[PDB]
Amino acid sequence: EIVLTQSPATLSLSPGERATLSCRASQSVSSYLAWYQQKPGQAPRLLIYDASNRATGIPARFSGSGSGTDFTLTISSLEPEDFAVYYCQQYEFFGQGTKLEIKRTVAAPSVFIFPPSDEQLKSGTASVVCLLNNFYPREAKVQWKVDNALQSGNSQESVTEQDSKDSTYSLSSTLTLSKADYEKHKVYACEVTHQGLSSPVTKSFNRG
Amino acid sequence: DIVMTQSPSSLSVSAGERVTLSCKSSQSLLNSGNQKNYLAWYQQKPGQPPKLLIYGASTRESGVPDRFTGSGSGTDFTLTISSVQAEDLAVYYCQNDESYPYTFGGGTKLEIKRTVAAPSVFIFPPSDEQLKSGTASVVCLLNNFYPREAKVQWKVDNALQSGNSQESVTEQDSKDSTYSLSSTLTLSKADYEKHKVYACEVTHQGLSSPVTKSFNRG
Amino acid sequence: QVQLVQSGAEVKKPGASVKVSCKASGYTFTGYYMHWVRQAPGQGLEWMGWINPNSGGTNYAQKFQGRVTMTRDTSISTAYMELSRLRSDDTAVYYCARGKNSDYNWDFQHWGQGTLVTVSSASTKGPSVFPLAPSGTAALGCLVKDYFPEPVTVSWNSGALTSGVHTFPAVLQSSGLYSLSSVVTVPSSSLGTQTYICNVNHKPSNTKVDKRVEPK
Amino acid sequence: QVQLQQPGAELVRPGTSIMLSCKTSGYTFTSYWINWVKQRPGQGLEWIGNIWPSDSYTNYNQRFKGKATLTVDKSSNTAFMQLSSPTSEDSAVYYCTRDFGASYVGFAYWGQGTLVTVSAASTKGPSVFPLAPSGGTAALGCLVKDYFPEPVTVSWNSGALTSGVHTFPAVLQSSGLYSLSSVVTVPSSSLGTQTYICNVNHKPSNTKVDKRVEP
Ligand SMILES: [N+]
Ligand SMILES: [N+]
Ligand SMILES: [N+]
Ligand SMILES: [N+]
Ligand SMILES: [N+]
Ligand SMILES: [N+]
Ligand code: NA
Repeated sequence: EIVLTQSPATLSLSPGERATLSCRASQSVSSYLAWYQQKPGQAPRLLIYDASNRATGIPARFSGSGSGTDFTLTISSLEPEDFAVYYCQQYEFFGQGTKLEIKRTVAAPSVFIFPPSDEQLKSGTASVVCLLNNFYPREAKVQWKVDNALQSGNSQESVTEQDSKDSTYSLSSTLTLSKADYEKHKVYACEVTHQGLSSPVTKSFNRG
Repeated sequence: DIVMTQSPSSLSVSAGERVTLSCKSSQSLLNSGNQKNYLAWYQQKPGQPPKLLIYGASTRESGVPDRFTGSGSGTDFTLTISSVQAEDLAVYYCQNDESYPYTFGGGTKLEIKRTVAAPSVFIFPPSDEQLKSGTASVVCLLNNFYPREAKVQWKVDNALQSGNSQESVTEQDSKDSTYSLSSTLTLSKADYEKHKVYACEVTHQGLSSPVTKSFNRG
Repeated sequence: QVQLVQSGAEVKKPGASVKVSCKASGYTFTGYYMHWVRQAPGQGLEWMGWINPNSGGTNYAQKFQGRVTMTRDTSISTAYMELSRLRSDDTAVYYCARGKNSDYNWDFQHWGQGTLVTVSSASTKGPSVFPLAPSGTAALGCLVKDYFPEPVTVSWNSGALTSGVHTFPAVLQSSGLYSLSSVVTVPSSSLGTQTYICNVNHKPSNTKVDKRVEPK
Repeated sequence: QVQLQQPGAELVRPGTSIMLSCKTSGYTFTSYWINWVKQRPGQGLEWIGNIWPSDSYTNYNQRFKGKATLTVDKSSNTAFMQLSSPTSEDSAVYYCTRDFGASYVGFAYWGQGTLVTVSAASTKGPSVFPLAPSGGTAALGCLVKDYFPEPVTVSWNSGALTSGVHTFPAVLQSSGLYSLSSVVTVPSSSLGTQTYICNVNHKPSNTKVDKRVEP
């Protein structure tokens, strides 16, 4: 089996800049390597074939080179529609893929917390939402603490795709408890850590 | 869950007749994408694992005779046997193969009706090798008879026995469709040697009057 | 131009079978092989096998050997992908793909739109809508919890409100049912004079909910 | 050709798990689903679960409350089953069967089944006694008395005699031990000439007996 390793996992660049993506194979391949572009919800699109030949209707800014075990894809000057995921393929094997992301100045998250609704508590369940709003970069750590007890397993978070105006992100984190166990405690906190924050931020509420 | 239903559970039929087994399903076993009824019929003969007879609700497995045919769709399925044979004796099972958990129907036992056949009765005294151990087993054999209903009674010196004999019956034979029964009277060596006459009285529809086999010893 | 039209999204239960079609047009169906590729959610592309529309001969990846069956009906330029004994692993979008030409037979120049096959034993259920009460600008939202299948749409005041909204993608809970939340930031002065309503619609179960979100 | 070999029987004590095996041959072990099916003697069929040997992916019937676990050994092409905290409820035949095929329907190949007895009673080999005959046609047989657990297999003259044989189902005696009889009808004219031998094998006690039945 041939393994195709792409690097980096996420490439953050600004429009107009030059992007260079790499794909390495486990064994020598000569030049039987293809590249593909895929946007969310859409089917792949062939960009390069034979490692360096542009496919049908591909702009000149796309190009690839390499042989044997080292291959590269290069966009000479990125443009808005170029930000997407890129895969390399060799015979029956595909690469893990590289996500091309828009870079921008650091943006700190606006942190808000929502206690359970009353209607939900009547039914024996309690959900607590913690919103990180319009921040950048993507990476963020969210930890729940009930009466200073670090929680685990009972939360799940969801992140939005990059906003098409401020290139920002938004993340939700929902902590799900039973009404019983939610009443056994009082202080429900949401500790956030992000590069745009000099110190970690913790938002909380009482009356559990 | 999908529950598979087979009713009735038993059918008595003569060889050469036409038999129809029914199988109902809670939810449709038809897969619209490929239009296969994910249903299977199985034939399990005595002492054997289930054998795949029909698959896809209508397709026969390799080697299955031409007299077996399946039909139906969705929730109602049927297995038909035109001209039943003695070898067809078995229990037939329905199987939902559409989605987990795979479930089976209750199954339908197929009995073979046959002309009456009187049993051939035999008796066996206890061996001396057994007696030296301290127990005596008297055996009575009914060989190749039909129907299955048969009354056997032990008499020791003319005294009827109750609650010391155990019967076992064979599943009807695949060729002649007869039964075979064995009755075993277990006694203590001491009690066995206290009496002389041991008899086995058999009453069966094929006998104008009861037959009896006996012996004198012990 | 070449067209590869695939069948529609399927939802199957574990242990079932799915069959995806791929109708070709714009070229000679028997002149080129047809490949099948799938893509689990959040995952990359995974090659499954190919078929020879002339011979009917196939070749599958070891991973799917004994699990998949590929066939073609040349009369209708259609290729088929059948995957049996479905697992939760088999939730993915399934594409059909064709090479550029005989010289570059593995450079998939043509992809079908894809067929999403979802493997789940959950019953079709509607969502429970719960408010997220707000407490210069103020953030409020709705919690859309426990619904199946996946497509849920959320509006605010029937499309009248669209700025500042953030309807997050859905998350699959341990119960096999989905949940998400839709929030929006508004001026605090609006909380005292303006009303906000979540407009949830779960077409499968035909559930259409309208919930008011008022300050606590 | 395809083949699924299961042990004849297994005796399991309450408080110890059942441990079944299924040695496979005749096809690519890692290309077919294997299923386990349960059948109490005289009752119906119940689907336990299945396993994809290539990566051991398992699906289970929920009626077994998670008591069952399926595994394989790809080096030996063997599929295993295990059942924890067993009770008398679990005494039954457990079949090992393979799927017909990807595009097919049902279970094509079955093992002969392992008869599991969940019990704290100990193993005991049988005592084979003769049922001597006493022209026309004569009857004779053997008495396989007092053994545990089930089953026992019986053959005559090492398989050379099969016409007219009847081996009756085993009965549970009041002693807690099983007992059966195997019988065959023969031409009385052959009694003096031919020699007849019972072949009794009780694998759980590693007992194999041969007894020459004589007048
Ligand atoms: N290639
Ligand atoms: N794309
Ligand atoms: N090819
Ligand atoms: N069970
Ligand atoms: N395993
Ligand atoms: N097969
Ligand atoms: Na107000």
